[PDB]
Amino acid sequence: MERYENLFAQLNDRREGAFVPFVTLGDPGIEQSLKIIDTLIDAGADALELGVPFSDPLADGPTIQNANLRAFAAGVTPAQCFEMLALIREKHPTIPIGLLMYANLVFNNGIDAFYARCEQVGVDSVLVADVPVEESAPFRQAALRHNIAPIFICPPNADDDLLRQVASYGRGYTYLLSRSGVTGAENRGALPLHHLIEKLKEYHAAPALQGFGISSPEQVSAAVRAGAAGAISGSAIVKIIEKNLASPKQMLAELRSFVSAMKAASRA
Amino acid sequence: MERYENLFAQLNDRREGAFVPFVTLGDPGIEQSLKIIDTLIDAGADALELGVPFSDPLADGPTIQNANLRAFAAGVTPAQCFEMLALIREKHPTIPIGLLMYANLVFNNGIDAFYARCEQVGVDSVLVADVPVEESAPFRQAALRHNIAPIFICPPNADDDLLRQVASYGRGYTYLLSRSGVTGAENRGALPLHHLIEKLKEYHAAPALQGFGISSPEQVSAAVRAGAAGAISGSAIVKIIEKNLASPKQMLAELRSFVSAMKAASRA
Amino acid sequence: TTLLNPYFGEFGGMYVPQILMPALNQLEEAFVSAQKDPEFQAQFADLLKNYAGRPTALTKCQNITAGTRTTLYLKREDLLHGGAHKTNQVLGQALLAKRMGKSEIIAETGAGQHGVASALASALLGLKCRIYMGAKDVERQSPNVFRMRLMGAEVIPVHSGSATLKDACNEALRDWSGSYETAHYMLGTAAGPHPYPTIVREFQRMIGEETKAQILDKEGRLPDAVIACVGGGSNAIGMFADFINDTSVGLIGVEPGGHGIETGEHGAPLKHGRVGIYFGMKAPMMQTADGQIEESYSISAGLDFPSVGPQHAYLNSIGRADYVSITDDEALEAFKTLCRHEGIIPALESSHALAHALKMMREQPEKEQLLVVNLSGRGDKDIFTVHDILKARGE
Amino acid sequence: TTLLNPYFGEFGGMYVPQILMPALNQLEEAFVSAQKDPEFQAQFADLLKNYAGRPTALTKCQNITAGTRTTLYLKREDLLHGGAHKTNQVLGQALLAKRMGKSEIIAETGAGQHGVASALASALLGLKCRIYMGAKDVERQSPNVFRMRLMGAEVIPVHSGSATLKDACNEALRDWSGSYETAHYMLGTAAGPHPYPTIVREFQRMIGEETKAQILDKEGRLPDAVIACVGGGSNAIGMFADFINDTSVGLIGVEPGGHGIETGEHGAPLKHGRVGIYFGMKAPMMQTADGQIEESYSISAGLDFPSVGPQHAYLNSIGRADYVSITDDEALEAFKTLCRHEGIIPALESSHALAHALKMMREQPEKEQLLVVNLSGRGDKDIFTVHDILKARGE
Ligand SMILES: O=P(O)(O)OCCNS(=O)(=O)c1ccc(OC(F)(F)F)cc1
Ligand SMILES: O=P(O)(O)OCCNS(=O)(=O)c1ccc(OC(F)(F)F)cc1
Ligand SMILES: C=C(/N=C/c1c(COP(=O)(O)O)cnc(C)c1O)C(=O)O
Ligand SMILES: C=C(/N=C/c1c(COP(=O)(O)O)cnc(C)c1O)C(=O)O
Ligand code: NA
Ligand code: NA
Repeated sequence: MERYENLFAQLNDRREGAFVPFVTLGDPGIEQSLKIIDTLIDAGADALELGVPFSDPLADGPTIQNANLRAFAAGVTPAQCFEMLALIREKHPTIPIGLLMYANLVFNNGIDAFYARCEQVGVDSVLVADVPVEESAPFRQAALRHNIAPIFICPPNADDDLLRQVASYGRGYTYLLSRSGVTGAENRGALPLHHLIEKLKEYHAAPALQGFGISSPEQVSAAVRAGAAGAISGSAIVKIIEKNLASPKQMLAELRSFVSAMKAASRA
Repeated sequence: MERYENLFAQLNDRREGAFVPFVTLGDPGIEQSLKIIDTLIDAGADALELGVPFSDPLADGPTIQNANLRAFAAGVTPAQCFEMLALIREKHPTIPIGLLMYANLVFNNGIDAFYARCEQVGVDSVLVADVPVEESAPFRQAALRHNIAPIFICPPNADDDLLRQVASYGRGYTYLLSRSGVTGAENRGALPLHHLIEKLKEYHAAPALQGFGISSPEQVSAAVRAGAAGAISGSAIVKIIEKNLASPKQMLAELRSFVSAMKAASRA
Repeated sequence: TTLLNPYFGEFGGMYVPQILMPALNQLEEAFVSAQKDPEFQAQFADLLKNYAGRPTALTKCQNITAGTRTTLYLKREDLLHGGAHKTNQVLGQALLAKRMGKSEIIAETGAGQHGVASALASALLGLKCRIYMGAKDVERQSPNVFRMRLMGAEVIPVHSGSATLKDACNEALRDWSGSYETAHYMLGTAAGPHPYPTIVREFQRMIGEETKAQILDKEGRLPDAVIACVGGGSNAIGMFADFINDTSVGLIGVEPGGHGIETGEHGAPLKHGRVGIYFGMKAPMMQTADGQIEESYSISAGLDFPSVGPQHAYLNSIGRADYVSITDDEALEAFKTLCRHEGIIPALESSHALAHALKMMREQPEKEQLLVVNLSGRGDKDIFTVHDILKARGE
Repeated sequence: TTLLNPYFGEFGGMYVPQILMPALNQLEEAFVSAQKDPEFQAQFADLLKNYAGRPTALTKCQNITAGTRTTLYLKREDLLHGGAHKTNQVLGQALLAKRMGKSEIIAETGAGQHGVASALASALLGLKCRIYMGAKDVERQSPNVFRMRLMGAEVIPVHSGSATLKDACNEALRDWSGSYETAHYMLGTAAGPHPYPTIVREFQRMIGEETKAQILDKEGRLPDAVIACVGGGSNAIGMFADFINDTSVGLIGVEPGGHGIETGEHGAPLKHGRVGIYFGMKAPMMQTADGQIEESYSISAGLDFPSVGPQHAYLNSIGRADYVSITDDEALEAFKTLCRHEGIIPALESSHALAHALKMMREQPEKEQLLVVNLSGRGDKDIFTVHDILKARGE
């Protein structure tokens, strides 16, 4: 399918950036997670980044660590996540869905089989957080064989060779890392570095989404102004879940408010 | 003076061994100690061995260690011990009085001065427990200069050279050690070894008193039968003091009973 | 692109977030340069000799082999400054950190011996040191916490996951992914992403080089086997490396069997896990059916790790080295035996290697065999743990 | 009658109960014989090298002398098996015990390093070991109690007197006076009756011999001074002996000043006591006006002793060696400084020697001086004590 390509063309026509929330699948339980995701979409999410709970998430700070732990406490498994993804796609035929994976979950019972399952449930992209381009060959091959976009990372410390590889190997979107470190809303990244955005464009890379430390509408606007195609926010969203565990109604209301405000900021 | 010589001649004439109790001066206090000593004499002690409290009595087991500690708790000093000795001699003009000393108390403010003080108060002998014959020269010289008998030890492991030195250097009595180890009533020594008694006699040594672990009339009899001139008992006497601290009257009664029984056993 | 091979057969690689690849490439280049720099080699040699106390003794056991045909030597890494082999490669990595213009050190530690080594090297060489240690290990290896703190290191307890070595490793790597501009990650075992398995081996290989020279001097021939415990794999690869091309010499690695392999409470992934990707490497690991990383277990904090260095996985795969396991109780018996019969208090980690050598001797007492055990550390850190167990046991 | 001189000037002798003189004479004869026996010397050398790890390093301090004209080396007895210099002479005395047909060992210990040494040597050489230790020291040096017990030694707490080293010495001697037929008294310091001060020096003298060779190798000249803490005197005489005839080399012994000499709570009898007779020797001791032995005090159990070895008293009297004191607080600062600036955790005993060297440097920072401190042991035994103090201090 061409879900990211279609989205970016539509946003381009509307002179809008994408706003893309991240949540952990099954946090704080399967049923509440599905409701959270529906709320995110209804509130204006242009795409989704969805985490499969993993025991040792080494690119994640405490907020998303704790999201993984909540999902595990609810007994969430990768198999249950794939059931959820199928249900989400059934409801929402065009929204791009990207997974945030750790390598072992992809490698576990065969890389090819993993990407085949992604295709079956209608996932559009997979970002394997601990597989750099240097190690990516079997992952990107399996991805492309199964009509999945493999997502690669452009860090602030990117050199020309990396820029060219990311442009060549990646599909769907390019991840433009705000900063070094791990996920977290307290650690605010820099403005998208224009040098990287304009090099990615030169090399015909997939459109750039800025991620890490994006927690405010101001930052989404700033990403758009800097030439990024959109922005991802995870920890900021997850904090609203964490804060409202005993108040599922308030949780959804506050998620709606936040997502709507972040989306509003993407409009130029 | 010739107090030991006179005693041994008298005992010889009566076909008796000597019974010689040891106590720590000032245990459990000065006044009670003086009463204890009077009781020992009245009950038939032929001579006395009297300890000056010392901080670190390395030839003594727990019983006499604790006697030293009691005297210190009563504030007993060597100066007070010399006052006591003067009072004892004033009451009892002929009984031989021997001190059990540790070297530092003799050496402390001059060896000569120590023996001079002994003479002044009418002490007859000094046994320095941690000075072997090899180190004895200044001690025995000062002793003889002040009419004090220096006492030397014949251990069970005595060789011929030691026997000859002990016979030559010693006066008053020869100490015939029952056994190795330290003072204590629980550790019963052997019978006086006849080989040592008969070698001491051959070399014209001062008469032998057997000491260490003598706690019963049977052992006193056995020492006499073996050819020793008498026997010393310390821990057995001190235990009676220890047992009766809250009952000073019973203490004296039990001391009298024990000393009388030990003395009775010396009669052949 | 790398200067050296990141793989040992199928095992190894550089499975880190993209952010960290420049740091790993920089470290590899610095290592390659340093290895051919006579000044670096002289500085490293000087520290090993005059500060750490190399060479370490090779001690012939006088009592524990009585009535058998086993001759057993112990390579005395317990006598190295700090009390374990960990000190060797820390000195080399600290020099690399300075070669690279880094002012801070991050380290993980389980037994606290790598932590003590990192702290002492940082104190000597003027670096600011922070150490991650699982909260369970802070308790059971408490003497080393005290030592690290007295030497001015920051010790950060890790309460996440199993609160043991893997959790410390996780936090160290998370930290480095944000702090690499100024901090060197002084990884303490022969695992993790390239170039660490290579660097750690090369900075530990004096163990086996000295052993070879010593055993030749004393016996006029090579050992029948060299035996070493295996957590991440540093002391074992350090002992093994110089013998790899001596095909007659057995290489035996001893993983922790914990309460028994059958209980699932162990740290023996090389032989009882399956290949996965975690902690920057493709290596055997203990994992659930779904590919979650399992928590390990050992009485010994230094071996309480659910993976293993890729070079060990490779040496096993080709049959050059053999890997076995030893349970907590077997390790405890070896600990007691060495204390009471040789007057050496070994680390509980090292006790696993000794326990296997004792089994090799006891099972076949008329087999002529010349064995070396790598006595990777001293057991001062373990004495309170072992006491509490032998007491509750009624001894 | 003796084969060797029991005195050093006026100091020394054999002030024991007569019962013990044959045992001392037997020991002297065995020592004299052993010293001229190539087989004994070879056995002793082999144990020192291959079991204990000699020679020990001589480490140049890289940081603590910055901005001064002091060059400071540390003789690393902290790296010896067991963690202190005490191991050297225990191995020699244990061999003597076997030369003499003795099956049991008695030892006293304060810091527990001599106790650990006696236990490890007994385990190796097949002797049954009992150790007397003051009850106060059982608490403040607890890691060593655990170590001694794990190695199969019996540890007997002594509650009498000060419940410290002198009290342990008393009980050991009392025991020996009954058990000498089967037990060797392995006295752990250069004190007590002849021949112990002599034997202990001769079995520790490799410290200074190695130091001389090492400093010549590294500096091409002898030290301006060698500096060692002094309890009973073994580590200091071991460092000093080979330099006694090198008249240019200062010999500086450091007694514990405790809370301050003026408080009377110290362990500095050489300089602040007067001659007496105790523990089998004529030597300076802390004593009351009436000649009772005073209780000593030091933060360090190994220096908490109210007398000193007779050879030190003699070397002082003739002006060959100089003796000074260092307070608890000075020792604590030196401990912290070495931990944080050289990455070495020293024994609190050794910290007294280091503190004096630091004063020599700090007081006269432009004085050119080449100094060696005998780093007599490692501080693992002390880490809990030092922690508790620095915590109560508000650090
Ligand atoms: O808003 P924040 O700071 O929580 O960031 C949320 C990011 N969530 S995500 O799935 O895009 C994401 C993307 C990349 C990650 O690691 C990698 F860069 F190494 F690949 C981890 C998470
Ligand atoms: O009856 P016991 O067992 O208490 O023995 C009491 C002995 N008291 S004493 O003063 O003769 C005495 C005699 C000699 C001593 O030591 C020495 F032999 F080394 F010199 C100690 C005490
Ligand atoms: C986990 C640690 N140490 C492990 C260790 C090990 C196991 O680690 P290697 O497999 O890397 O040698 C072996 N021996 C000793 C004395 C050890 O301390 C640590 O000190 O951090
Ligand atoms: C009292 C003991 N040790 C003393 C000691 C001393 C003081 O003892 P000498 O004066 O005998 O060296 C110095 N350094 C260390 C490391 C020590 O352990 C003992 O271990 O029994
Ligand atoms: Na392992
Ligand atoms: Na002293």
